[PDB]
Amino acid sequence: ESYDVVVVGGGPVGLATAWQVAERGHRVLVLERHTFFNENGGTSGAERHWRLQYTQEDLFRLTLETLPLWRALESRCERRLIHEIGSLWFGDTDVVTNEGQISGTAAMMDKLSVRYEWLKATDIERRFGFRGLPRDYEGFLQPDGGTIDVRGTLAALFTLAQAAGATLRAGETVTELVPDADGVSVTTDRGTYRAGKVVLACGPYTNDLLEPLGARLAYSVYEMAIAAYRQATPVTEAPFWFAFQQPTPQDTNLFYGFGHNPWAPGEFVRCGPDFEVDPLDHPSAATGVADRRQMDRLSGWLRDHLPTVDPDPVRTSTCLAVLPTDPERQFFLGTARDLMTHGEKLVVYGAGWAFKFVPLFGRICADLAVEDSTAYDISRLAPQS
Ligand SMILES: *Cc1cc2c(cc1C)nc1c(=O)[nH]c(=O)nc-1n2C[C@H](O)[C@H](O)[C@H](O)COP(=O)(O)OP(=O)(O)OC[C@H]1O[C@@H](n2cnc3c(N)ncnc32)[C@H](O)[C@@H]1O
Ligand SMILES: O=C(O)c1ccccn1
Ligand code: NA
Repeated sequence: ESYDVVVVGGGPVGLATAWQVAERGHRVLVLERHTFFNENGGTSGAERHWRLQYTQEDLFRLTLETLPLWRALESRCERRLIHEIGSLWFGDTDVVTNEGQISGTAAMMDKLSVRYEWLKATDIERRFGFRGLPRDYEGFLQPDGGTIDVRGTLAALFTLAQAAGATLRAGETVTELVPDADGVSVTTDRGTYRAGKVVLACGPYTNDLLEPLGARLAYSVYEMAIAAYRQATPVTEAPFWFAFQQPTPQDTNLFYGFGHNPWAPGEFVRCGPDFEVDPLDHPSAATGVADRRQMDRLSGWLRDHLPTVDPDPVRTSTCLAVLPTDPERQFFLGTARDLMTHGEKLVVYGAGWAFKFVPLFGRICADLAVEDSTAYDISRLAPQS
């Protein structure tokens, strides 16, 4: 068979891309090795954080440009997907993390006229229920950030893509890509295809298809523990939070919580460590069982520092984080033009904290696949070998 665009991967980025390509009238196929809506990749769990604020100006401009794309998606599917519970960042204000740097981000919020409330340790403890914070911990609340309904977003994208004519095929694994001057040959475990262009939206598996073409992107894959905790004390404010700390010799020493869940039964909140440790050689090494040390660290930090939750988790899971190895890079998004001959026929989304960007990155991957250019400024994000 032949298509204008073949999308490898049916996670949120692949689905958003297919929606955008199909609604523009092009023939698109999505190939997903497992099932749509699976929780074995980078998109597990119910919640992700929406935030405006970024340490990097170009990415901050992109969140501001993505907000209307979320509102458009919400209107198309008749479901609110972002719930503005707040974005709370606190801790050591100078440490640089994969989340950003507090001090630099506050200066960027000042620059871009984005509102926030600055908080001292006593204010954080009083308002949000944290305890035992070091006296020099400080940060801010950005009240327009909040929580994204992951499963609602996926269902919306699936529905929109299919309604627009995309072919969504699960249980099929892409095993080889060979771009040439005339298009791209796609081989799977079930057959072969020709494509005008291919979009790689395959999460941690990107390098499997790039390495036979002589390319490899510099990302690391981490099997991160996520766990659900019962809210023990009712609270007035329950934002997303992220604790910025200096690393320890053993781990990155960062913790977060997705905050109040406005659509779910009960009163459970998800928290996790954000640890850049024990990168997987290959995603096939994932166990799908929350790492014991990560869980001891997470529950132990919550036990002391967020006693509004019961620190004995009611459920645990994993999620695969895919992050640039270079801390100066946040995302890989672009074509493979610089990576291989005929690489412009491969559009790649390759690493980062991207759920907040799903409507944007789908639109950009569609732009690159069908119009060979995008209006958005993503120069810095271009793929890195
Ligand atoms: C894991 C994680 C991520 C995360 C986060 C916290 C954790 C612990 N918090 C975030 C947040 O608060 N805000 C945010 O903006 N992002 C956050 N993230 C990141 C986000 O979850 C991921 O960036 C995003 O969900 C990734 O989506 P993407 O569509 O890129 O990737 P995926 O869900 O892994 O899907 C890829 C699919 O491809 C299929 N696959 C893989 N190989 C093949 C081949 N060869 N053939 C066919 N299909 C293939 C996979 O099965 C998968 O479904
Ligand atoms: O992008 C974010 O804001 C994010 C990423 C990882 C963990 C929590 N939040
Ligand atoms: Na509830």
